[PDB]
Amino acid sequence: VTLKESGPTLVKPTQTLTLTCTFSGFSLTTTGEGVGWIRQPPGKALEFLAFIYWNDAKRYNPSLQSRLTITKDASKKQVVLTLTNLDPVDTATYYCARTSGWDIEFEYWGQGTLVTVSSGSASAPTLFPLVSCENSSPSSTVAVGCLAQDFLPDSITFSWKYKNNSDISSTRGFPSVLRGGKYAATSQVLLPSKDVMQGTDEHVVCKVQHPNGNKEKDVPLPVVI
Amino acid sequence: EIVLTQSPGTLSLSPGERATLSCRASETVSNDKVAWYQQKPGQAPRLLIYGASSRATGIPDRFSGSGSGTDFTLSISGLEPEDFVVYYCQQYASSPRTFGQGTKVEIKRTVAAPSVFIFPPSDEQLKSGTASVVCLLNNFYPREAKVQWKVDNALQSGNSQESVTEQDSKDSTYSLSSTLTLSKADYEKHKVYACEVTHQGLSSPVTKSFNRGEC
Amino acid sequence: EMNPNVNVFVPPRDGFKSKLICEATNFTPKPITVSWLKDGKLVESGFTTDPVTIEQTYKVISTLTISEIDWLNLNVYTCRVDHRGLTFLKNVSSTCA
Amino acid sequence: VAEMNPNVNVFVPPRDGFSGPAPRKSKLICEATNFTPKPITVSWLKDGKLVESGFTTDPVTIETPQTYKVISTLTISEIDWLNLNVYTCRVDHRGLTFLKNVSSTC
Ligand SMILES: *[C@@H]1O[C@H](CO)[C@@H](O[C@@H]2O[C@H](CO)[C@@H](O)[C@H](O)[C@H]2NC(C)=O)[C@H](O)[C@H]1NC(C)=O
Repeated sequence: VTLKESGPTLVKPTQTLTLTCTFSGFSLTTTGEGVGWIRQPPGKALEFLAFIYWNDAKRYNPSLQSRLTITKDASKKQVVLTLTNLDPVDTATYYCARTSGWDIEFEYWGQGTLVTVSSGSASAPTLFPLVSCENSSPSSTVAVGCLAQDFLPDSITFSWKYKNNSDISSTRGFPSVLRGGKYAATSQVLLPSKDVMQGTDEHVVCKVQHPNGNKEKDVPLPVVI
Repeated sequence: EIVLTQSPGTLSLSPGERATLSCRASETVSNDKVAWYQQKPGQAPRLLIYGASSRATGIPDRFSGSGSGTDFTLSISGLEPEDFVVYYCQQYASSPRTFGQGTKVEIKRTVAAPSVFIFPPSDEQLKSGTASVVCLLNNFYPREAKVQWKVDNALQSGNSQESVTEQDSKDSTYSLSSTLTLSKADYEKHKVYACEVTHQGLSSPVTKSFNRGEC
Repeated sequence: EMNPNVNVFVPPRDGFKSKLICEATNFTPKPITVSWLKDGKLVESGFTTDPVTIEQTYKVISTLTISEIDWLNLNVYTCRVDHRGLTFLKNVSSTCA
Repeated sequence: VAEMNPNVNVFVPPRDGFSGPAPRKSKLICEATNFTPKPITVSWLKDGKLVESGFTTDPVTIETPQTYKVISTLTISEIDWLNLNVYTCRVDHRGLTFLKNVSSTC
């Protein structure tokens, strides 16, 4: 038993949102079996949208009543979900699950899909250099970062390389935050102080792999020594 | 409308010990139809126990449920590193059903002094009319920390979102980033920008600042 | 970025083997390389470099071992300082000889 | 564990060792090595007059009997050097005083 979701990755506010839950391996003929939708905004808990039983029996949430519609098609074996009056605060990932009886609720879960509701467009990310202004305190090591801004949807992977195309293990990845209708993220890397006062390499390159452009700006080291 | 509240929000446990999760309901649930779910960030939630007393297929026997009415407790014997995820309690006797806030369990560790670094906005970024000042906190414990922005002795408010990373897999520490956003015209009207960091393991607050034009 | 000053000390005219000290002061950044030359020939042994200390400015001192007979023969000793891609050479000799 | 008399050495600038805006200035180096115990007193004398300013003494550092070294630097003026002034380095070690006299005369 497995479930698969599908739908648009970007929808404008105050529009119509449609999602499809693809399942195969069972039929909604026996009693107790049902399909439900659960969403979870980032940093929040699960939210119950609606649940539909057999014999075309559907249940809706009073907090969201008269705003959602549940339709099923046994021919294609997939439930259709329609969402109207889209709001930026309602952005979340939607999941569907199968209930195998009256007591075993949501036994199998799919994978879900991120549906971003932003008035903006999917523009290429913008990188900005970061210069460390630390002074009078070299401390253990020095840090240099890379500010990826104006990206949508939030799907970015960070990799750090030296001037000679080496490999660096940073693993410092900060989650994105919705600020002014756009997602912003920050990434840094830790480098030893000895290497700064050594090789002639005075800068490193910041690389981001986003499906809107393959730009890669370089962040120059401030050098303190 | 059954309101479910879970407390405490965050608890620090150690591997091998016993962890007890509390689930509070706003009213009695018919037939004690309360179930527990396990969710890991990135992946999808998985069912563990249905009906608060019967486990499901592919679930270890170390998870046990107890209680009835409006009080439910989840006991887990033999805590494992992979079990440090968020857990939710949900009842299916409401129709429509409701979900709780959820509780997160973290690995208990010693207090480590954080590292504070501030990067002034680049000249290229200033050309776009937006200035971004960052305040980075790394290698601190516990997750609870206060980050306040003070510029020209004036405390700022209502302009900091605050982003915090998850627990490190190999270091068990936490990291967070604070971003300062202000207009380009307002940026030129201020000289010194500083973010104050307060930590439990620090005797006195440490403040870092920079001078405009020297960086 | 400030060019390092090169100064070479010589043994007293009225007598002292001896040592040659080349000092670079008021230079930035901290890393700096100091070597010695003898009549235009590279020196492979007999010289040591002390750890760089903080006087922000830094200070570096080096010691070269020389013999009295070589000094009296009007041998030329040159201190080579490399800093930010620039090379500075200072030549000294006995005043009374 | 042992007592050894310190060795006093004085370094003087060459004839072309003066630079900078007029009046030019230079430095004098007095170093005591292979002395024990670690405590030692270094003083600078100029024509019999004690020098109370313009000098910096480096901390004693370690160079089998234990050995130590001390480096002292005194700033001097070109005009004073041209007047055949004699500079004497005063070293005190376990109550013993050692004096070294240097001059520009050949
Ligand atoms: C690229 O240049 C860097 C210099 O910053 C090299 O790093 C040095 O080489 C060793 C061996 O790879 C590294 O482990 C050290 O970080 C550096 N050495 C010292 C003494 O600190 C790096 O190796 C170069 N890349 C490649 C592929 O050779």
